[PDB]
Amino acid sequence: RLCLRNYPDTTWIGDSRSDQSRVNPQSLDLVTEFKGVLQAKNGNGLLKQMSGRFPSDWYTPTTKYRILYLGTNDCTDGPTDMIIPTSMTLDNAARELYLGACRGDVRVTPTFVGAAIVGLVGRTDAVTGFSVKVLTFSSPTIVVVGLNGMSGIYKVCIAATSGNVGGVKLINGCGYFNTPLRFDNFQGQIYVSDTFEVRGTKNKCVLLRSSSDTPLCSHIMRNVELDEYVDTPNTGGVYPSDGFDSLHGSASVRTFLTDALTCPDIDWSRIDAASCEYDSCPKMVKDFDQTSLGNTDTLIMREVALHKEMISKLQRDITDVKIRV
Amino acid sequence: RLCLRNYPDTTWIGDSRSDQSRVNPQSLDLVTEFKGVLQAKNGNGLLKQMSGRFPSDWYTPTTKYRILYLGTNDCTDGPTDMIIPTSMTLDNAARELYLGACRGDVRVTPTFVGAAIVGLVGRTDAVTGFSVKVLTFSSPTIVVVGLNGMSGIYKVCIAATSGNVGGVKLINGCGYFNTPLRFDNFQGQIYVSDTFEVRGTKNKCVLLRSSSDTPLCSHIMRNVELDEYVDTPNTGGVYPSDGFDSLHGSASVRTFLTDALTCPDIDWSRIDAASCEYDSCPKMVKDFDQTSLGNTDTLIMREVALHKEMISKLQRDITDVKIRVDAIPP
Amino acid sequence: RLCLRNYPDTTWIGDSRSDQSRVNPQSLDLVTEFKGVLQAKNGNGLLKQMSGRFPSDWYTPTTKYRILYLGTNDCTDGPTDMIIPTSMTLDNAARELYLGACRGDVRVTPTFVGAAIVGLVGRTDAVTGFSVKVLTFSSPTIVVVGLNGMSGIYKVCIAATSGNVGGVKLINGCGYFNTPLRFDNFQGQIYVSDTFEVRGTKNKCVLLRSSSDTPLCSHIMRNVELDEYVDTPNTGGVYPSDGFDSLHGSASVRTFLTDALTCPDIDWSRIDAASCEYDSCPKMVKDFDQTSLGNTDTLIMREVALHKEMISKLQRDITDVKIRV
Ligand SMILES: CC(=O)N[C@H]1[C@H]([C@H](O)[C@@H](O)CO)O[C@@](O)(C(=O)O)C[C@@H]1OC(C)=O
Ligand SMILES: CC(=O)N[C@H]1[C@H]([C@H](O)[C@@H](O)CO)O[C@@](O)(C(=O)O)C[C@@H]1OC(C)=O
Ligand SMILES: CC(=O)N[C@H]1[C@H]([C@H](O)[C@@H](O)CO)O[C@@](O)(C(=O)O)C[C@@H]1OC(C)=O
Ligand SMILES: [Mg+2]
Ligand SMILES: [Mg+2]
Ligand SMILES: [Mg+2]
Repeated sequence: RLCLRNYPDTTWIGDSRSDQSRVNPQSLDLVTEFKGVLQAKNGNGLLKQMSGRFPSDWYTPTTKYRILYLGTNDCTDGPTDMIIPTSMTLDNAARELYLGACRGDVRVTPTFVGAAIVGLVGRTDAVTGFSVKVLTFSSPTIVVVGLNGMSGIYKVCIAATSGNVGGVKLINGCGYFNTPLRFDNFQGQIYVSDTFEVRGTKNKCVLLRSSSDTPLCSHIMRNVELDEYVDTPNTGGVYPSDGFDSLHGSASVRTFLTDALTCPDIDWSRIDAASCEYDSCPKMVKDFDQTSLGNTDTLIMREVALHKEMISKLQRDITDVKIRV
Repeated sequence: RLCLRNYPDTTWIGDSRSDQSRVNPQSLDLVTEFKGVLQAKNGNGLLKQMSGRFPSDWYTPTTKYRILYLGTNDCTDGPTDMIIPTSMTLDNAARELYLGACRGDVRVTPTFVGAAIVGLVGRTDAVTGFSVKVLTFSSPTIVVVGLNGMSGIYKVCIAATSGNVGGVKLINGCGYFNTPLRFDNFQGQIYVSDTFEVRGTKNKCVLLRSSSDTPLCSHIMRNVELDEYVDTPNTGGVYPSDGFDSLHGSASVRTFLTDALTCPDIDWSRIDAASCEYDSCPKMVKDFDQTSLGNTDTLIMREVALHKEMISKLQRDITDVKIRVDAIPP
Repeated sequence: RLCLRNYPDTTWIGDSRSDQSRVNPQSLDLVTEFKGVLQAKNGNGLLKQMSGRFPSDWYTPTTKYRILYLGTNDCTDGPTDMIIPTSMTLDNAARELYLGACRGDVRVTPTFVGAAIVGLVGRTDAVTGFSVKVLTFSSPTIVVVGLNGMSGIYKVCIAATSGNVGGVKLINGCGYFNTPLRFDNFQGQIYVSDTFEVRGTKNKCVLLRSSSDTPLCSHIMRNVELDEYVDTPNTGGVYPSDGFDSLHGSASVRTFLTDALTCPDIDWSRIDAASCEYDSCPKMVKDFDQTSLGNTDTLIMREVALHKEMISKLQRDITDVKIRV
């Protein structure tokens, strides 16, 4: 019997299936109250948070413990999200991001961007199809992103008419980076996301499987390799067909999550973990009920009083007979 | 009897009356130790935090629970804080802010701002009367603030010599916004505050009335409409006259807050709430003291021991009689 | 016997000796699991974090309680870090930083920087010797840093060919500031760190002595003046020689920290403090075992049963004798 830590020192990191504040309840999988901090956004993921579609909805857990139930939306990242030469693979970017949300002491901070000329700051939907901040460079220049010693991941998207990275001609599209970069001969527009900083990694989580309506992309499928992974109800790896639609509201997922979050009388303060098996979880101590012991004392005192009375009467009775003797 | 959650998973969100580390005690209303995180700044409020007067003192709760005791300072926002055309009203901006502090998963982050030409970054007191970061545009241009899809509120203040929003001529002053905006033909200076982001809203709070020495402005008065609102001592709606001055140190408010924060032996870990009525609060389990039960056993044992020998003596006394009677000739 | 708060509402603020996720265990002094949030980074300090060496590793506690075990690395700040005219002294900068980490409601945020002309944003190792974000001004101008009313500390480093502060000629190097500044006639490059904001100061900490392999610099030695200071094992004030090297892994420091973090059955939820002496710490409540009290009742009930039998016989015997008389 799985018991998930349902407690104020825990952050639930989710997508629409957990976005209790903003999603029609029919599409929710998390339908029980979560006593911790809920960070869940319809459409979002640990990669998608860097796209610019949800500019105010970055995940920023600050608690010791986390429970993750997301990933399906990150499967909409594809070849064009790792097409800039020298970008990380999606497999590697996703592994670092899921490690950070699960275990990391994390921050979301502005990413350094600069250049040999002043770039024009604006916003446009021309680079990604939706509105994001960009720098526009009207002549070819050196463009720099990130700083030596950084520890985190940021996303870049370009619409360049010229440029190269270390002599390799750039390709328009996006990439993930966890090191500083330098573009030479760059002209055009550049989008740079904030940095998901991942520093120490001694926080703790459960990673609940997030299933899609088709088999998972490789970079999310690989979350199965993390010690914290826990399976959730699925049909051959695909989201069950017992929900509001093919992707939300699964009756069986709802039951799995509600049961695990409502284990009775667990003293979460006594275990350093984001979950435990019910028989092993520490239990709340209750007030001792002394009613039985008191009833026993009272009954004993009653009978001893009776004996006291009988003894004195037999003493008088013996005296009565000896007087007669 | 009201019990307020006094626990490390709670943030107290306040102004001078709770700013224990920086305000003379004669002016405090929170005069008892708060076991949670204290974020309280003299002169500040959820609107005023966006003004630029207190550039390092934004409210940034990150805990599940909150207790709010502020609002009086937000009544210094007025018509000139909602005068930029298309600005939110103060009623709606404050509603969104107080909801976010109370229930929100919130952040404070830099607000996007850009333009069709490069703006000059500086600081000045010419826009608001005190020093804030501004962009100066010396020729008319397109100015853009915020991004589609954003979820939060930011403040804008302008000192423009030309410009319009959607063809409506700009008016100098400030406004609050929770959507991106675009100014055309803009020349002059623009201040843009950071964004108070409000995302999910499943955190929990109590909202304690913050009274002024005059009747509350409408945008703070409407906080009474929120489920979390709790009245605090006041005289016809105004701060009581039993304090250090007309706005601070009320004896009766102090007693109200101290009493509510010192309920004995509440096990806050067992209730998912920022307050409870005392009789309904879960109580700490304490070690059982068995001394009285042990005393009762010992008292009983002493008397039973006496009985053993009393009985022994009656047995010998009877047997004497039996033996003596047996000798009666038939 | 010292007991340190080992609980999810506590942040451990450390350097390599506590950097469990990134440092070989042989160099750790914190070798036991910490149930709170661990923010510890090799080479770091509350001053060194602002140097530009740690762009993603600023300390950002958000918990009520903290335990600090750092300072040794801050002793490499020296005269060149307080050489810009009107800079704070290192003594005063460190005092404010350690008080803020210990007691503060703190944030790390971008520091305002502006000028009378547009500065060129780039990165360079020319100002500090390693790559950081800078503005370049190729003609003389007014440069402004920070804002009136700010509450925190930031670091500035310059490589200027001209400039003054209030008519005092600038000197190249660094300085710490907790107020806005204005440079006139400035030409060259300027690095400005993020601001370590310190607002209210009602959070609570223990400040564990951090020893170096030589006597502490003045600005860290003075942490002994804080109420929260607690000595850790040392030899004449110097790091003990019983470790992996002269700066890490002390057997006696390890035992000191492990012992203090493993006090049994402390109910930290009942004490508003980052530490307590063992005998005074509140202890976890355990279920009461009533077995001995029940055994006592049974022993009594047995004897009372016997007395009932003996009284009955006494009654029979007195009746018999009376029958005869
Ligand atoms: C680089 C650029 O000129 N972006 C413009 C942008 C773009 O032309 C469209 O493609 C939408 O992307 O549209 C706007 O109407 C907009 O509201 O976002 C104005 C933007 O102007 C500035 C200064 O950012
Ligand atoms: C836009 C502008 O030039 N602002 C200046 C500001 C201004 O004179 C107003 O406050 C008028 O009162 O004052 C300063 O002395 C100041 O210390 O903030 C320097 C500022 O210079 C720069 C480059 O930002
Ligand atoms: C101001 C400047 O020109 N900085 C350059 C920087 C610098 O030359 C020193 O680090 C070498 O001493 O080096 C680079 O190769 C680098 O990869 O960081 C590119 C930087 O370019 C820009 C526009 O920031
Ligand atoms: Mg495994
Ligand atoms: Mg109501
Ligand atoms: Mg008994």
